[PDB]
Amino acid sequence: GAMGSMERASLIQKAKLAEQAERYEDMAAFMKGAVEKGEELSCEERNLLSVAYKNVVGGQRAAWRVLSSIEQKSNEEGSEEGPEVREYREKVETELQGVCDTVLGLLDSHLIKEAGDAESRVFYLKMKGDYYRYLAEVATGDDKKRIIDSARSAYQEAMDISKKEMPPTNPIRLGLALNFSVFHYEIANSPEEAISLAKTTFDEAMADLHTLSEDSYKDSTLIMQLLRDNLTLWT
Amino acid sequence: GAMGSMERASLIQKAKLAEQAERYEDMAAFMKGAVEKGEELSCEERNLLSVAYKNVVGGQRAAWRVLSSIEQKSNEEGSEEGPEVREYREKVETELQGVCDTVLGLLDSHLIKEAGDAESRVFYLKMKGDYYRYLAEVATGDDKKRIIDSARSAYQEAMDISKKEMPPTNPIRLGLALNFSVFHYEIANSPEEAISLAKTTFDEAMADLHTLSEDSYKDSTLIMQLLRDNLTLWT
Amino acid sequence: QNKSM
Amino acid sequence: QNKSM
Ligand SMILES: C=CC(C)(C)OC[C@H]1O[C@H](O[C@@H]2C3=C([C@H](C)COC(C)=O)C[C@H](O)[C@]3(C)/C=C3/[C@@H](COC)CC[C@H]3[C@@H](C)[C@H]2O)[C@H](O)[C@@H](OC(C)=O)[C@@H]1O
Ligand SMILES: C=CC(C)(C)OC[C@H]1O[C@H](O[C@@H]2C3=C([C@H](C)COC(C)=O)C[C@H](O)[C@]3(C)/C=C3/[C@@H](COC)CC[C@H]3[C@@H](C)[C@H]2O)[C@H](O)[C@@H](OC(C)=O)[C@@H]1O
Ligand SMILES: [Cl-]
Ligand SMILES: [Cl-]
Ligand SMILES: [Mg+2]
Ligand SMILES: [Mg+2]
Ligand SMILES: [Mg+2]
Ligand SMILES: [Mg+2]
Repeated sequence: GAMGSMERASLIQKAKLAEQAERYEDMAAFMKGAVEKGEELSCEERNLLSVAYKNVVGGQRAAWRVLSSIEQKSNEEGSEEGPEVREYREKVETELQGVCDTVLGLLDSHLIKEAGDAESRVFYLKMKGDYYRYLAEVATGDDKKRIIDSARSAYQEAMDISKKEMPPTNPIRLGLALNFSVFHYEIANSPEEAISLAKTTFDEAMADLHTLSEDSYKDSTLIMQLLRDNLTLWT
Repeated sequence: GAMGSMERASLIQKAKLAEQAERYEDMAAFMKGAVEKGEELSCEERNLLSVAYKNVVGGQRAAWRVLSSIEQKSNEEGSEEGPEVREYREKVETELQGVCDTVLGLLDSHLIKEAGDAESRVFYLKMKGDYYRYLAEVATGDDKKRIIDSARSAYQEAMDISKKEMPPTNPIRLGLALNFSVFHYEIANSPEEAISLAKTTFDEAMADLHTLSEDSYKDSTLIMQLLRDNLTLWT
Repeated sequence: QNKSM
Repeated sequence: QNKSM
């Protein structure tokens, strides 16, 4: 590994620096090296990892969607014919799949099996689900169903742990629920399940708000607002 | 070259696709391959090249400035001490210098010597000046003066050709003047020259506007507005 | 645009 | 922010 000669703490520091500079590819490389040091990650470190790879793969997904729309247009009725569009969409798609495989390899070697506390275990299983979902977004062949089911399984195990070990307003539980609802709506062709999950999540969080101190849950009300945005869009 | 096996036209097409997807690193690689095919570039192709490398190196410059400000803060009075900040700023800086060297190598091999028309010759000399200026922005050692003078020389040769072969409202001449004024203000420590150049450029373009058709100079009024922004900031 | 986090 | 193009 290119980072095997840098101190873990130095990798964390440089990941924060890269975050400040919005150099998310560097951030991802640094946090990958940190993970490969072999020690479990603190709450702050998991956040850095997730943020870095989320931004990298988000850019990749947006580019893939631009190119896929162009490709679809190029295969309509009356559209003038070469292979360039397909080739470049395949290039972006292959790079995207590489990043997703890298993150899943990190989770499987060996973040999840050493994750014993609810916070971290749910975090990692949500991330596994997220990246299998990103793989599902572009899958078209004999593996689509298995990729979708891997995403579902990871999300479901995370849900079972969060419901049992976390309060309804925990930001991790809320983000997991948001993304699992988006899985149901956009991947699993199950919009009614997506709506039901979003509504139940929002209602339970709403009912638990009264136990929280004010300045200590900005992210939770933020994510409840995202749940409400999705509900407004879908109904 | 990784692109030596792709058709020139395919490289151009994929550069446009990458522009649409805002994948500017891919755009730069494609236009580099196109250039290395050995044929001169059309007006539309030069634009693709310049846009791609401008966006790549602009991201690099913004990151370098974030990191350099952090570095400066870390060397103030009462600031707590490691080498990580310096190291990562050096990493971004070295990558930036690599991109600048690549563009200058393209211009020198062999775009400029084959550029015989005013439009293309001025375009390429402006770009040479721009990338030597980007190198100057980060230079600190025994080469700073020579880098600054290379930028000045390229800009000045482009200016002499544009004044003699182009009308005052030509977008290329106006952009050259804008960037040469910014060179004077920010690199050459010559703010009075920068202001004089900006004002004279704007006034001559203003006086020549009456010769143009309306929908055919959006870029020229845009660049005149940028000249006025700089004048407002500097005075 | 589905909201995710 | 100096304007360049
Ligand atoms: C600045 C450094 C980092 C840590 C990278 O990002 C800061 C953010 O990191 C934390 O927020 C997390 C978190 C985000 C919050 C929802 C953002 O909240 C606000 C108001 O900005 C977005 C991030 O992507 C992050 C790290 C992602 C996770 C997500 C990961 O799934 C695998 C699940 C839900 C969410 C949880 C972990 C959030 O708690 C903090 O609790 C937030 O503190 C505040 C001000 O609300 C801070 O915004
Ligand atoms: C969409 C494809 C490309 C070609 C990449 O970009 C489009 C743009 O490309 C051309 O514009 C050029 C040009 C830009 C214009 C100033 C933008 O104008 C508007 C209203 O958007 C910005 C670009 O960076 C570009 C290509 C850069 C150059 C610059 C290069 O120096 C080495 C010198 C000045 C400027 C000249 C070449 C401009 O003419 C066209 O004349 C513009 O046509 C319109 C609508 O104004 C179009 O915006
Ligand atoms: Cl390709
Ligand atoms: Cl580094
Ligand atoms: Mg494929
Ligand atoms: Mg608990
Ligand atoms: Mg250096
Ligand atoms: Mg002429």
